[PDB]
Amino acid sequence: RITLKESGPPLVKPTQTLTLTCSFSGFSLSDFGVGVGWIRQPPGKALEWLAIIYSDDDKRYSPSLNTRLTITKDTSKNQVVLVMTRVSPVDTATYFCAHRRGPTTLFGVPIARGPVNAMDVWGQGITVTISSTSTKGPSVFPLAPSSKSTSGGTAALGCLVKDYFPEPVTVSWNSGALTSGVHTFPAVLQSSGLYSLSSVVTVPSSSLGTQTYICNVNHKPSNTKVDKKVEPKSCDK
Amino acid sequence: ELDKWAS
Amino acid sequence: ALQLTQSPSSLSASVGDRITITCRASQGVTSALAWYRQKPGSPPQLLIYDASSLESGVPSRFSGSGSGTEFTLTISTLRPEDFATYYCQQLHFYPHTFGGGTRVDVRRTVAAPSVFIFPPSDEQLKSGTASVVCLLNNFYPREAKVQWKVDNALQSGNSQESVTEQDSKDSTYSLSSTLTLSKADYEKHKVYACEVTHQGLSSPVTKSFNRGEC
Repeated sequence: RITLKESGPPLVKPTQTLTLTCSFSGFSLSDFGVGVGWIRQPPGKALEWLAIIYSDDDKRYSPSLNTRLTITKDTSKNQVVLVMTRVSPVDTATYFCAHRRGPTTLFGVPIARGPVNAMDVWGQGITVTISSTSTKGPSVFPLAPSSKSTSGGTAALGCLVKDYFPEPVTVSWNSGALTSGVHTFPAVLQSSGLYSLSSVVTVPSSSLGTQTYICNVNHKPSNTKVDKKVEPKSCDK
Repeated sequence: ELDKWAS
Repeated sequence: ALQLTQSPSSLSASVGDRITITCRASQGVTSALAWYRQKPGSPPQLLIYDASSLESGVPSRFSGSGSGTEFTLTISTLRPEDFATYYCQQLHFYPHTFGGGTRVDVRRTVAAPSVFIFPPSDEQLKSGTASVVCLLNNFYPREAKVQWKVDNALQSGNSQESVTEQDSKDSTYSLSSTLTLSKADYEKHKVYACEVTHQGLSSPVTKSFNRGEC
């Protein structure tokens, strides 16, 4: 019966102030000992505790972020707000708010603290990106098959989708007719602040001479679409 | 520091 | 802050198997330890609270034990939905802290990766940059190491790696490593190589090309 939902901007620029709101139902922040905390999860990393606020207005912050974090509650609106100043790309991550139970009570009297040792309900989470990068469509380069990309009777080929912002980008092969042996890797953020990924596929080397291979790249954020034909370099065929 | 319910 | 070390960092298992994950704290946290399960694209879910208490609604196959500095989470009979990442959290000291996580994936026979290398396309070179790609295809376990060498010089800080999720068909993984250099730099060297290390390989494998040999 407890529900939490995070809201805020999906993209913020460095040095700006980020404001996240957790709206909940199923419990009151006026209930004895109850708490609401924030935890973040940067891309492909572990969970990181940020702060917590309790019904009695007591509050705690991760020491390393103490100066940039501020947490407040609004019992009347069933909301908890987390403010983070001077953000940087290091703060990019999915942010979660979560509920912490207060001690169990018997007719209003605290009897056991065991149930406080956990965050029992988490919200869906909100992904926040911090970047000053402007929207940009990608360039698509071929990863041509060759003797150095062929194992036995199997050949590997692909497309390099480089320098685009923001996420995401979709990739398919031969208008979707080719899916077997296809691997589209997660995008990586380059030092330039632009994203990049590659999509590869393994196919019979005996087909490189007759079968056509084309990767279809779509980047809606910039309304960019590209079809790139990939063939063996003249060094081979 | 000790948790709120630690003491 | 209090450090929590989970082990193993990665675990291979099959449905129906019994698995155990351990968490060790830098100092005593009494029984203030919780365990969570997290599936891709979703938030963490509470399994065990206060070291051994079973959260309501959680299947009896999950159990937790320990106190002080050593705790374990056990899943008596592994289920399909159990293939995910698990995390411990201590709430005895502020700031609360989490362990580094333990990923549990589908077990299968060891499979060495097929290593392929791709020199930059003339198209990209013309644009002004050069990207060299090293592909490690369909391997298992997930643990793999890739090193770039340009004319015997180890490259550091100019390559990025990406790994796919475990394939729902053959249970293998694939990885790409991309080395980016300027056009000017690329044309100043001859041999480009990526050395790969994997459990399925009896020794480090090297894949390379010589742009100086035409």
